[PDB]
Amino acid sequence: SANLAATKMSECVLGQSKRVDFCGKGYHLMSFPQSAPHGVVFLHVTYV
Amino acid sequence: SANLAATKMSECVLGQSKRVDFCGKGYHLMSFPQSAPHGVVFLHVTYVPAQEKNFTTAPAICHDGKAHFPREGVFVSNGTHWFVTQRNFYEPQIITTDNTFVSGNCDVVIGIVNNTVYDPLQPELDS
Amino acid sequence: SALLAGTITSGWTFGAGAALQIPFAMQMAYRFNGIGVTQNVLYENQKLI
Repeated sequence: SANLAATKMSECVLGQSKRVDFCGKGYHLMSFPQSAPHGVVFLHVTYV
Repeated sequence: SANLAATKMSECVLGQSKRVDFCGKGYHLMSFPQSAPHGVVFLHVTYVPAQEKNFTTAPAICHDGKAHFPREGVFVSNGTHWFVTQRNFYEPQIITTDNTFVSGNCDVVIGIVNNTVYDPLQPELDS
Repeated sequence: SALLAGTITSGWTFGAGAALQIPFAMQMAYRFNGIGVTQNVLYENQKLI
C-alpha cells in the first residue's frame, strides 16, 4: 500500500496524469496530499 | 520487486514515458538495462534543466480588439518587445498568425496587453 | 506544506528539476491542454470556476 502511496505522489501530485480511475474519477488536474496518522489523505481535483 | 522490475523493463526501456520519478528523476529520455547477479541494474538517461532566467509574461495580447491565444508555447518579454517561445526552452521569435489563435474580445481576459500581431501575408501580397 | 506549496507555486517542475516560476492562472491552462481542452474554456469562465 505504501508502494501505491509513493506512486500517487509521483503521478497524481508531482505531475499531470492522463490515467483513468487512478487519480480519481474523470480527467485529472492535480492532487493535494494531507497529513494523516499512519497514512496520508489525498485531495484530488477532477474534471467532470 | 520483480513485478516492479518487469514493468520498468517494459515501460522505461522498450518505450517512452512522460512520468516523473518512475523512469528516474526528471523528464524521461531512455533507459539502458544491465546484467546483475540476483537482480538488475538500470541506467536512466534523464533530461534536467539547469539555469533559469526571469521573464515578463501575459496571458493574452490584444491587436484589433480580438483576443489572441497561443497554440503551443509561452509569452515572454525582455522588458521592451513581446516575444513568443516554447515551454521548455527559450527561442525568441516574432508573433505570427500561424503561431496564435483568435477567440473572444479583449474585455474578458484579465491581464491582456496591447500588441501588434505580425501578418506574414501582408508583405507577400504587396511584393 | 512544502509539497502543497510547490504544486500551486512551482507547477509540476519542482520534482522534475529546479523549480520554475509559473503563475497559477497559467498553470490550469496547461493542465487543460493534456486532457484535450484548449485555453478558451479557462479564461472566459474564470469567474465561474
